[PDB]
Amino acid sequence: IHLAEAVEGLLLEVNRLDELFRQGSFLREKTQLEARFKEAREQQLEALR
Amino acid sequence: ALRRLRRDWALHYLNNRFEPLFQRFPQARAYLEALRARLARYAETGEPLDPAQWRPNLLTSSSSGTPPPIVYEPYATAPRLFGRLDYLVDRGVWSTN
Amino acid sequence: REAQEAGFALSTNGERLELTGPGPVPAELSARLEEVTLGSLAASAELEV
Repeated sequence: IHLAEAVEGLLLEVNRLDELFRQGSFLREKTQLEARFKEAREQQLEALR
Repeated sequence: ALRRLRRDWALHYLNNRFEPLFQRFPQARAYLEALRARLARYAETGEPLDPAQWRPNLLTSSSSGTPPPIVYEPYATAPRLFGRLDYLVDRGVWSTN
Repeated sequence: REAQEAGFALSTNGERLELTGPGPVPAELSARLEEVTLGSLAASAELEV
């Protein structure tokens, strides 16, 4: 029964994960990753230009 | 790489949630690890997690051992003896959990 | 308020938010924009529930 309650908490942890993905630090990491990729792409096509 | 980052962040967050449950249920280590992997894969790929497919099937309630589990089955049919693996038909497709 | 500090205008196109500025948006400002967008979606869901 304790295992069932713990698993219920773990299944509700999906909302916790979603909120974490809407949190500040994760989104900063995400935007820095996307900024690195976008900078690489921009350097690439400006070298082509 | 976004999928990898989401996977890593989810795993790091779920480690602190699963360590107490890893300690409290050392026997359920494999099942809890599988559930953590499923949660991380949901976090990465966005694949929805069916709670009914990952709930632990508590077959019968715990017995105190006094009196012991005394099961008189007057009709020894295959389903009533060994249980039965129920099935659900969704749009003509058979599936169960 | 924190976006015009860096010289950007917060354009609200329906549910979506964008930063219109003379140059590329900063990484942290884009992170904040994504954070408020995800928070607005989560707040709509929370209002429904």
